[PDB]
Amino acid sequence: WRQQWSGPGTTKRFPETVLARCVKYTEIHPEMRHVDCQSVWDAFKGAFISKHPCDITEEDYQPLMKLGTQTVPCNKILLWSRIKDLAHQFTQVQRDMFTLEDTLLGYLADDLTWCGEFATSKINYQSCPDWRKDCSNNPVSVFWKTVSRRFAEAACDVVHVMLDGSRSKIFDKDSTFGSVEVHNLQPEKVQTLEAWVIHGGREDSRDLCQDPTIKELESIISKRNIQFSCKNIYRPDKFLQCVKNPEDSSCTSEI
Ligand SMILES: *[C@H]1O[C@H](COP(=O)(O)OP(=O)(O)OC[C@H]2O[C@@H](n3cnc4c(N)ncnc43)[C@H](O)[C@@H]2O)[C@@H](O)[C@@H]1Cl
Ligand SMILES: [K+]
Repeated sequence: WRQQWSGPGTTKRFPETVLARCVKYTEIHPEMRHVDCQSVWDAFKGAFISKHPCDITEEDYQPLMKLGTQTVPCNKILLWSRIKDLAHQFTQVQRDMFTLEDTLLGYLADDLTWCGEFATSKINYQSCPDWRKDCSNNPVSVFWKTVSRRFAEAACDVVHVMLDGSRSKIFDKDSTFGSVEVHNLQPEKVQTLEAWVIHGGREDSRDLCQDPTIKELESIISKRNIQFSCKNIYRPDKFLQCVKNPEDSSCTSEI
């Protein structure tokens, strides 16, 4: 009966895009220069080619995880939930801190779609499974759960997280951040999780650190024996300007 999936198909020129991103990343990051980008592509394709794209497992991605092993300075991590573009803008100006997309494997996959099919060795450019409409264990969703659990496990000292203060659930306990990332923060390594709650422009300077879902996050973090801190980012434009030039007279010292 199944004639196609509900989601968009594999990114056009996905193979070229993965290989090119690997070459660019290993140029910019001489600490990953040991990587063989063709081997990385072959491991990536091997995770999902010739497999039914609702049957993918974390073990499928183990060859890729091995080749893309990277040590990230554990006290320099910025996590995010539903506000990736501002998190990226932040690490473009605070260049010693890392989101997952600043790691080799996150950089390879960012904003892409991919899948295969059981019958053949071909990449499916026509359609790929949507996580909700078709199946959760799809090539893209399984990749991100695999790599983000390792990223969260590795974080230490003070960990920061950006949250979207415009959403109905500023912290959604069932989001990928709330499931995979929060519950892989290890208390033996992590002292504090500090949330940066980004105002949208319709929160009227309310203190969103008192929001019910932030109180939920505080309780979950407290139960993992980690300290919780929360800061409102009232003006995300001015915040980035001040990260770039900390002496600009528009700067606050709220963060
Ligand atoms: C750990 O959690 C972060 C994302 O958490 P979230 O709360 O924003 O997730 P969600 O909205 O519940 O699910 C989003 C879904 O998107 C996939 N995904 C993650 N990162 C990317 C990038 N960079 N590009 C495209 N798709 C992405 C993933 O399957 C999520 O489940 C996040 O930093 C890691 Cl996953
Ligand atoms: K701790």
